[PDB]
Amino acid sequence: DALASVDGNNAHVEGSRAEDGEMKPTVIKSNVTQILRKVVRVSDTANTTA
Amino acid sequence: NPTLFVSYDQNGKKLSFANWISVLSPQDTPFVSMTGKESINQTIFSWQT
Repeated sequence: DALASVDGNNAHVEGSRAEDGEMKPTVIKSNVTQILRKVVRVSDTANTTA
Repeated sequence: NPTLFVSYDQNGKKLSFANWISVLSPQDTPFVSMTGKESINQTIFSWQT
């Protein structure tokens, strides 16, 4: 998905007091597959001509 | 490439033709074909009775 933004200012006062990190882990993308057949149907009398 | 097998699958047909001609009325004359012909070079022929 992405990395963590810069959030602009990054000052500090000797102490974090975070919320167990702002990891925001990766997002899972998925995709599906389809089928392609293209059927064919011929007669038997049309399979012997010149 | 068999695709349709109806009319155009096998092109280059013989058109339902055969190599033999049928004369519906009999027009042969076995008489002459049986009676063999003989050659004559000169023109002073002569036969005896």
